[PDB]
Amino acid sequence: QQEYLNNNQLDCDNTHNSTYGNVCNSVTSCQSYLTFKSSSPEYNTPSSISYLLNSTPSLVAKSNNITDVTPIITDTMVTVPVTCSCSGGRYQHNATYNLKKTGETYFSIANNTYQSLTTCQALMAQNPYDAKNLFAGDDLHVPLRCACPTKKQSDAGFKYLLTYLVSQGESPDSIAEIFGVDTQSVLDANELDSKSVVFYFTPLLVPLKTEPPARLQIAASP
Ligand SMILES: CC(=O)N[C@@H]1[C@@H](O)[C@H](O[C@@H]2O[C@H](CO)[C@@H](O[C@@H]3O[C@H](CO)[C@@H](O[C@@H]4O[C@H](CO)[C@@H](O[C@@H]5O[C@H](CO)[C@@H](O[C@@H]6O[C@H](CO)[C@@H](O[C@@H]7O[C@H](CO)[C@@H](O[C@@H]8O[C@H](CO)[C@@H](O)[C@H](O)[C@H]8NC(C)=O)[C@H](O)[C@H]7NC(C)=O)[C@H](O)[C@H]6NC(C)=O)[C@H](O)[C@H]5NC(C)=O)[C@H](O)[C@H]4NC(C)=O)[C@H](O)[C@H]3NC(C)=O)[C@H](O)[C@H]2NC(C)=O)[C@@H](CO)O[C@H]1O
Ligand SMILES: *[C@@H]1O[C@H](CO[C@@H]2O[C@@H](C)[C@@H](O)[C@@H](O)[C@@H]2O)[C@@H](O[C@@H]2O[C@H](CO)[C@@H](O[C@@H]3O[C@H](CO[C@H]4O[C@H](CO)[C@@H](O)[C@H](O)[C@@H]4O)[C@@H](O)[C@H](O[C@H]4O[C@H](CO)[C@@H](O)[C@H](O)[C@@H]4O)[C@@H]3O)[C@H](O)[C@H]2NC(C)=O)[C@H](O)[C@H]1NC(C)=O
Ligand SMILES: *[C@@H]1O[C@H](CO)[C@@H](O[C@@H]2O[C@H](CO)[C@@H](O[C@@H]3O[C@H](CO)[C@@H](O)[C@H](O)[C@@H]3O)[C@H](O)[C@H]2NC(C)=O)[C@H](O)[C@H]1NC(C)=O
Ligand SMILES: *[C@@H]1O[C@H](CO)[C@@H](O[C@@H]2O[C@H](CO)[C@@H](O)[C@H](O)[C@H]2NC(C)=O)[C@H](O)[C@H]1NC(C)=O
Ligand SMILES: *[C@@H]1O[C@H](CO)[C@@H](O[C@@H]2O[C@H](CO)[C@@H](O)[C@H](O)[C@H]2NC(C)=O)[C@H](O)[C@H]1NC(C)=O
Repeated sequence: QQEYLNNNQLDCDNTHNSTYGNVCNSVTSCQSYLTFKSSSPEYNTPSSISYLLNSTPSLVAKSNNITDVTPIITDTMVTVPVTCSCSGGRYQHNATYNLKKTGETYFSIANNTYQSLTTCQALMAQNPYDAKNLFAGDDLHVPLRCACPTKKQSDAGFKYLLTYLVSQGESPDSIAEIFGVDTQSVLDANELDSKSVVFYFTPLLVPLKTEPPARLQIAASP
């Protein structure tokens, strides 16, 4: 289990513990998965998505049953295999981001560019620049959100945790159905209960018994 971000990432003066990253509470490194919605024209191939998220094109291709050069229609969700490791008491997967235009902010980078796979709080904690003093060309250390299964999760047969980007209209039930897991395990993974509200544009951990479905668009259809 990890705390649910609960929209605390949308206010960069908020200092809730969850915003600094999942907590290192199990094995210190593991295989994990992110998700990402194809964004045209900058982040819609295995090469560009892997560049942003520091995966590899072959890993993205294999995970989604495409080739390493197959373009991906805008707004399609793809799985992104990554290594998740402990650093400074947190689980994260490291990437690097060079700002493209002055006017980008820790918030726009975390929320828009990285689609809530990181938070402005973790970016600020792990980079030297003041929020009001960022410019094109600055290179940021990006701590992407991932975790490794706890002992309790592992004993239940969960081999991986996947960071899932929630879209408008989904629920813990509909997301669990995509992956063939029970809704209660999704709730447990995020320290939520059956009445908890889950927001769109906020990530949610999904425990997996096996590799995720290769094409999520069809898994997500009713
Ligand atoms: C039958 C049944 O039960 N069905 C169930 C379903 O109902 C259910 O589905 C769920 O249903 C829910 C209920 O409907 C629904 O909940 C709703 O969810 C909504 C979406 O989340 C939510 O809306 C949210 O609400 C939040 C909270 O209010 C809003 O958050 C605010 O957002 C603002 C942006 O829009 C934030 O602001 C920005 O803040 C940042 C700082 O953090 C700031 O950044 C700084 O900017 C300055 C410049 O301006 C920067 O400074 C500059 O820096 C540069 C670079 O250095 C310099 O060059 C420059 O000089 C310098 N300038 C200056 C002047 O200094 C600075 O650097 C930045 N700082 C940093 C660190 O980067 C920005 O400027 C701010 N922007 C603006 C525009 O002001 C604001 O902080 C934030 N507020 C808070 C408090 O966080 C969101 O906007 C809003 N989102 C939307 C889309 O509207 C609703 O409230 C929810 N409602 C309820 C009732 O809960 C669920 O989503 C829904 N789920 C799903 C999946 O559909 C399901 C599921 O449970 O179940 C069914 O069963
Ligand atoms: C941010 O969150 C961190 C994670 O918190 C937990 O995880 C999430 C998912 C939720 O479930 C949340 O409710 C959990 O708390 C949090 O770090 C945690 O902080 C607590 C503080 O209470 C630590 O508890 C202390 O643990 C020791 C034993 O260590 C245990 O944990 C470590 C973690 O790996 C394991 O390695 C060990 O094997 C143990 O399992 C206890 O000795 C101690 O109890 C008290 O004992 C003395 C004597 O009474 C008191 O004087 C002390 O004050 C102690 O309170 C603590 O309870 C917990 O270990 C730690 N976990 C991890 C993984 O780091 C962190 O504090 C949060 N930060 C902020 C700023 O909120
Ligand atoms: C990964 O993607 C490829 C390409 O999209 C999928 O290959 C397609 O799947 C079917 C099932 O194996 C192939 O076999 C044949 O399909 C036809 C469908 O009419 C059927 O007549 C045959 O009996 C046979 O099942 C199909 O040719 C193939 N299409 C292409 C263009 O290669 C593949 O299934 C995907 N794999 C996974 C694990 O998702
Ligand atoms: C990811 O980046 C972090 C820094 O954000 C690196 O953290 C180091 O982790 C090792 C091993 O846990 C420690 O010895 C260092 O002291 C840590 N540094 C900090 C600043 O916390 C981490 O090495 C990076 N991981 C990978 C795999 O590249
Ligand atoms: C956080 O990022 C999301 C995208 O990841 C933003 O959603 C976009 O909002 C703009 C409005 O400026 C729309 O044109 C886009 O269509 C939206 N994208 C999607 C995928 O729906 C969102 O505005 C950002 N900010 C907040 C506070 O959520």
